[PDB]
Amino acid sequence: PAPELLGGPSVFLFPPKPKDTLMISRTPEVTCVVVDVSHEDPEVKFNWYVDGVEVHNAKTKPREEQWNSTYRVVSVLTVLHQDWLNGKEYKCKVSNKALPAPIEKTISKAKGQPREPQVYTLPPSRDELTKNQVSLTCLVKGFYPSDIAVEWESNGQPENNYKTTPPVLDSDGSFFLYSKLTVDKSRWQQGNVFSCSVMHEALHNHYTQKSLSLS
Amino acid sequence: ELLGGPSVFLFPPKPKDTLMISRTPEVTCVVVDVSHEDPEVKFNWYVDGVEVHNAKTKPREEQWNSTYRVVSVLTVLHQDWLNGKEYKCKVSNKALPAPIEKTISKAKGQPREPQVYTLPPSRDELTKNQVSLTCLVKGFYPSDIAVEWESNGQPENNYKTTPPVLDSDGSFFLYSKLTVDKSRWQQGNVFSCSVMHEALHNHYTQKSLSLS
Ligand SMILES: *[C@@H]1O[C@H](CO)[C@@H](O[C@@H]2O[C@H](CO)[C@@H](O[C@@H]3O[C@H](CO[C@H]4O[C@H](CO)[C@@H](O)[C@H](O)[C@@H]4O[C@@H]4O[C@H](CO)[C@@H](O[C@@H]5O[C@H](CO)[C@H](O)[C@H](O)[C@H]5O)[C@H](O)[C@H]4NC(C)=O)[C@@H](O)[C@H](O[C@H]4O[C@H](CO)[C@@H](O)[C@H](O)[C@@H]4O[C@@H]4O[C@H](CO)[C@@H](O)[C@H](O)[C@H]4NC(C)=O)[C@@H]3O)[C@H](O)[C@H]2NC(C)=O)[C@H](O)[C@H]1NC(C)=O
Ligand SMILES: *[C@@H]1O[C@H](CO)[C@@H](O[C@@H]2O[C@H](CO)[C@@H](O[C@@H]3O[C@H](CO[C@H]4O[C@H](CO)[C@@H](O)[C@H](O)[C@@H]4O[C@@H]4O[C@H](CO)[C@@H](O)[C@H](O)[C@H]4NC(C)=O)[C@@H](O)[C@H](O[C@H]4O[C@H](CO)[C@@H](O)[C@H](O)[C@@H]4O[C@@H]4O[C@H](CO)[C@@H](O)[C@H](O)[C@H]4NC(C)=O)[C@@H]3O)[C@H](O)[C@H]2NC(C)=O)[C@H](O)[C@H]1NC(C)=O
Ligand SMILES: [Cl-]
Repeated sequence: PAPELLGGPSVFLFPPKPKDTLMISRTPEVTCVVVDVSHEDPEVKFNWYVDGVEVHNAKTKPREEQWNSTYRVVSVLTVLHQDWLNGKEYKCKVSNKALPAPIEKTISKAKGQPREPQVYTLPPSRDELTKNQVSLTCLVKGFYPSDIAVEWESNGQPENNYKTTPPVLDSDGSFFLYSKLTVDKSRWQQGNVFSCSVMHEALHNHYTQKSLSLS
Repeated sequence: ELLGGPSVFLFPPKPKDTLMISRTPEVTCVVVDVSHEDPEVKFNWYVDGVEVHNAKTKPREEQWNSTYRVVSVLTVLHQDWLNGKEYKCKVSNKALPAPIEKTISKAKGQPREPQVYTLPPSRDELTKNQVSLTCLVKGFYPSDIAVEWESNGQPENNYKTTPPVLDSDGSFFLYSKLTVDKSRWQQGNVFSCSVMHEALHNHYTQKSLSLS
């Protein structure tokens, strides 16, 4: 059955994916999400502002039934790459009948001097070579803001069998992370060059790439 | 949902404490939003269902927001927690229509032995004043672990360890990074990544790393 929701809906406002802001070929988005919307008063009205000035290009998604008999209602505003990076503030305003006033939320990029990531690749431990799979390692560090993207490639083709860590606040107020790519030991032993690819605003052309292979 | 009354939060012990026998692990039961009007709080502590006493409860402390906070701390037997015994805090108070019960215990699932490998700095980094010594730990379960860096029997200062990340096989890995001055590296001192996990012989293993 439906819960009581005495407080009405609530808003959450997410930023663009870091890759999207950085590659001009891609489409960056802010995403305003309203939850705890009732069946009785399910209309949500959205107003979007950039640095105070209103914009109308938002896309209006259909509402979605959740497991608790409330609606999840989203508006999505595409944005320009330079604006976000320049730190324009993106304000979502939400108006629903079950509230006494509109709820406003804002999101900009983190403030603070951006810092270039230093990218280092590290081969497998001597002790891991007994295993059938090995761990190739990419360390990204001394970067700010935390917004970053990392993938792997070999010989022109993407390698997808990796996991990257969340960024970690280092002790000089920069961030670091480790990505780890698991590959078959043969592909390593054959002499194939794998590559860490890192994307971040402080990097030249938002892109750098370190390679790594048997020696 | 329970609306209008004190609230209860139950905390597990530090992993490092559950593992080493020299240390004393504790389950901590915090009660907040206790009024001055009804400030008396009764703690009942159950193990697997068996009521237990010997929990050391501290006197209530006045909070900035003018509520009271109260804490009861159960000491736990290292073995008990690992064998996975359930721990229960029952909080009674007049303001509460019915008393509040919380339970916690070690995460369920088959324990799995971490592997630990140490990675010297990348050649590229040998340019810098400081450098990164990297300890990769993976294949472990549950996610509760403890990782430290050492040299000459003493803990190293400037290191940071990522949170556990869930690998594709249902195990976790992390990475721990130690920073040092290059000189210490090249004069070829020795550094040690220590790891404490439930599923290692003596809940401990360490691996060294030195210039070569
Ligand atoms: C008046 O003022 C009061 C104080 O200012 C204020 O009290 C606060 O009320 C908050 C709620 O209203 C309460 O918020 C909870 O916070 C939980 C996390 O608390 C820890 O982390 C905080 C920092 O982030 C610390 O400040 C806290 O003190 C606490 O820190 C931990 O403390 C323990 C014990 O002290 C300690 O463990 C012990 O360590 C020692 C070492 O000395 C020993 O080794 C012992 O062995 C060991 O036990 C920890 O080290 C320490 N951790 C630190 C410092 O990091 C948070 O978990 C709660 O969130 C959950 O529940 C809410 C429901 O409210 C959910 O909305 C939320 O999503 C979380 O939900 C849970 O998630 C689980 C995991 O995902 C999930 O499995 C569960 O299903 C789910 N539900 C649960 C568990 O029910 C919550 O936010 C805050 O702690 C209170 N502050 C204090 C100091 O108690 C009060 O509100 C004010 N009142 C008014 C009216 O204004
Ligand atoms: C009924 O049913 C509903 C369906 O489940 C349920 O909805 C859920 O409601 C909760 C709130 O109760 C809401 O939780 C919030 O989640 C935020 C993160 O959401 C992410 O990640 C989760 C999983 O991690 C996803 O499921 C979400 O969908 C969302 O995914 C992102 O979505 C966007 C848009 O699609 C994508 O672009 C992203 O890629 C995608 N991410 C991922 C990983 O997939 C979380 O941030 C919120 O926490 C903050 O507010 C809390 C308030 O409850 C604070 O306690 C908490 O501290 C956080 O505070 C913030 O802290 C920041 C950093 O520390 C600060 O910078 C901020 O200033 C500060 N902000 C605030 C507001 O405090 C929050 O936990 C779920 O998102 C939501 N489910 C969905 C699907 O949206 C209803 O609640 C149910 N209700 C009832 C009554 O039963
Ligand atoms: Cl905790």
